[PDB]
Order: sequence, then C-alpha cells, then structure tokens
Amino acid sequence: SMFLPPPECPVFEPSWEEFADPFAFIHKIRPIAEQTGICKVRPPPDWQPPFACDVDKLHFTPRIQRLNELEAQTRVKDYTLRTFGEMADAFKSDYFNMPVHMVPTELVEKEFWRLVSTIEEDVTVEYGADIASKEFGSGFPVRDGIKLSPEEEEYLDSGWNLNNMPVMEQSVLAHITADICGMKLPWLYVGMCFSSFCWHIEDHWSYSINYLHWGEPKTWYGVPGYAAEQLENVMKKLAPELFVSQPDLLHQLVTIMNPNTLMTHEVPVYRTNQCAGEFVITFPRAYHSGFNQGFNFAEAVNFCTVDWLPLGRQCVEHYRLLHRYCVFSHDEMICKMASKADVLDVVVASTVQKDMAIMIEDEKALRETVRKLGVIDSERMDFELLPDDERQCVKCKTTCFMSAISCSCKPGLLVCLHHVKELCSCPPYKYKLRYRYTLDDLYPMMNALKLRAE
Ligand SMILES: O=C(Nc1cccnc1)c1ccc(Cl)cc1Cl
Ligand SMILES: [Mn+2]
Ligand SMILES: [Zn+2]
Ligand SMILES: [Zn+2]
Repeated sequence: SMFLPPPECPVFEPSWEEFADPFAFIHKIRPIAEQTGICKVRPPPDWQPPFACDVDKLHFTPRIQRLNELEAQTRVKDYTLRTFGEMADAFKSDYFNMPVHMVPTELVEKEFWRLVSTIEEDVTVEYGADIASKEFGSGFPVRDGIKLSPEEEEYLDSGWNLNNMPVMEQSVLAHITADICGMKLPWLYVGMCFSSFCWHIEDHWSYSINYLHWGEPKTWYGVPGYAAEQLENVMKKLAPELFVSQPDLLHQLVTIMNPNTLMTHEVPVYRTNQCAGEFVITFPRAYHSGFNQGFNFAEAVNFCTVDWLPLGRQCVEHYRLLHRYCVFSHDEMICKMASKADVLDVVVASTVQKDMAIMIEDEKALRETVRKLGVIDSERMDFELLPDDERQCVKCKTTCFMSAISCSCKPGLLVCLHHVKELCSCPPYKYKLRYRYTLDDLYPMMNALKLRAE
C-alpha cells in the first residue's frame, strides 16, 4: 500500500583470500549477481582505507534538482564540503523535525516516493558530481611528490582502490589510447537527503563499481540485464518524450520512476541500502537508480572485463540502430590490443582473438557488399588520427575505424559501410573506400593473439 519495497539484492562477504583479486571475485559471483543486475560487497573487517580531508579547502559547484516522477532530466551538465554539509543536515533535520540518525531508512524511502509522485510538492535539492581534479580529488590514496603514512601506502595499489581499477591487466578498457576522461577516471558524488540518480545503464554497457566513503546510506534499485528491453518498453509508454532523438551524448534524457510501477508490469526489480565502507557493483546493461538518505560522499568508476567483450560489440550495433553516439571505437580498441599481443595477459589474448575473428568476418562481408554497389576506388586511411567528431557516420553516427565511404563532392563527410546510399547523390564510381587495414594485414594480427594464448 503506497510503497512495497522490492526484494533485497545479493550481499557478499568475501574472505581476505577471495577479496585479494577483484576480477577473479567478480567472475565468481557473476552467475548469481547478473540475475539481479546489482549486488553489494562487504569487504573483510580490517580493510579500512584511510579517508582524510579538510572540509574547508575542498570546493565544488552544486547542481540543482527538482524531484518529480516521469519528468525529464539531463544526464550530465559554490560550496565547501563543510558549508554543503551544514546545508544538507539542516535540510533533513527541518524536513522531519528530528535529529538525522533518528530518521529510519524505511521512512525516508516511503517519503521519497510520496513526494516525487505529488505535483503540489515542489521540493528541490542540491548535490555534487564531477570527475577528480585539483580543487577536488579522489577519496582514495594516490601518489604525489605530499608524503604518505604507512597505512596510505598499504592501500595505494589495492585492486579495490578505484583509481587503479581501469589500468589493471584483467581489464580491457585501460589499453585504450584515445582516452576518455568521462569513462576511465573515477567520479566523485556528494549527496544530501533525497538527491537522486535517474534510471540509466552505463556507456557501452560496461560494469560499474561504487564505493561509499562515509556518511548516511545510499538506496539502490536495480534490474538484471536480460530485462533491459522490458523496462524500456514500459518507459516508452508512460513517458515517450525521453525517447525523441538527441543531438549529443551530452543531451541524454533520463527520469525518476517508481519501481512498483515496473514490478506491476512484470519487470524484476531489486533493492539495497549501501552503507559507508560498502561497494555496490552494477553488471552490463543492468538498469539502476536511487537516492541518498542524507549527507554522504561516494566515488565510482566504469570498467570492462573479458566477459564483457561480446556485449560491447552487440552494444555498438544497438547504438547504430538507434543512431546513438559512441564514446569510443570498439574495433579500434580490439586492434590496439592485437597490436600489443606479446605483452597481454593470456586469457585476455584468447578472448580478444575470438572477438577479432567475428570482426574480421563481418568486415569481409561488408566490403564485398559495397564492391557490388559499384565502389571501386580505395585508399588506406588512419582513422585513429581524426578527432571523433570528424569520423562519425553522417547517418547512424557510429564512430568509424575499420572502414568508411567518402566522396570528393562532400569534403570531410563519411558514412559507415551500412549506409553507403546516404552520403550523396553522385554515382558510386565517384566514391572511395577508406580502410584502416587490408584483410592481409588483419589475419597476422589475429595470429599473434593465438600464439600468445597458445
Ligand atoms: O549520481 C549520478 N550518477 C550515478 C550515481 C550512482 C550510480 N549510477 C549513476 C550523477 C551523475 C552525473 C550527474 Cl551530472 C548527476 C548525477 Cl546525480
Ligand atoms: Mn550508473
Ligand atoms: Zn558526391
Ligand atoms: Zn552508418
């Protein structure tokens, strides 16, 4: 009645030995946690990274949020940590006429869903979201020519130090060289009561991992990957405005929506309260949303394992159908790993090899097709040197790398090989096939992976 909390997501407590390697652990829990989309991880009791900061010297620019269900918000767009904390505590305290730890979590949750559904309530809140920088940096220890205490050095190279997470060797998004500040650097989040994150999935259907450093809990709702399209169909009917096409990746539209509405339409939803010192992990294509119980501080990062490689290819294909912008070229990343095959982890090498074989075979067929459309001329082209905005398919907006079609008529414009008929009105013999690699260059790159994998 009014609000029925979804069932709880899985909670794990690895031993020190299980904990030691994050990637092995995540691969272990995967068959369970991927059925629920999110899961929670409780570190061994003595794993306690030192959080230390001065609340007066950390400044950030606040974002403002209106709290209305089904209302469109844009995905991305002055306080000290002390002044924000004072505003946030006074707010919660005045809203309930109680001291902040006496407000039960069950009640804030019930109340959140009441106020977002009521339109005569126009509550607005503020929050912080930014990637680490000089005015505001990681909550985890990092190196800087500042002297560190022995406990800080202990955690400098932890797998679960979220700064290290991308650039480890069982990851695949670290090898990328056309790097993407938005996607491999950690984000910092300063919460207050009711500040919230709308329903969404990660760029390129990656994993994410979130650590609550300190403060009051963060409440999560999560949907398994297999149900992504059920949820999207429910969202199209109750709010189709969120689905009209958008001109940038900085223009994505997202919304707040009651999980009971989704459960009514047969979408499986799970929940959890994440407390200080706990991790939440989201799996590929797993929708999630939530809100903060009070003043808190969190840090999160995207990441990609070898498990994800096939999904990452299917995702880029799905972006093409939707005419959605890519953050990076998936094929470019594969070929970069192939070119460094000798220094690759061997399980990585083996899984990259399988994806490369699919890539090569799809590319063969696409080139045959455009040759039969009458495109004859061709020239090698180093796509990775072009700024991303200079190599998107005019039609579907995919980031080109393996190949593209150009014409002297439209200088600078490209189409991917799926959209040869969308470039211009000249006859095909006026077109050129631009390609990064011949098929003969590609088969030896794949062979290097086979050898490294043995
Ligand atoms: O908080 C956010 N995103 C988030 C948080 C936790 C899990 N997934 C996603 C967020 C990110 C960017 C901006 Cl401009 C605003 C918010 Cl409010
Ligand atoms: Mn997220
Ligand atoms: Zn032309
Ligand atoms: Zn295209």
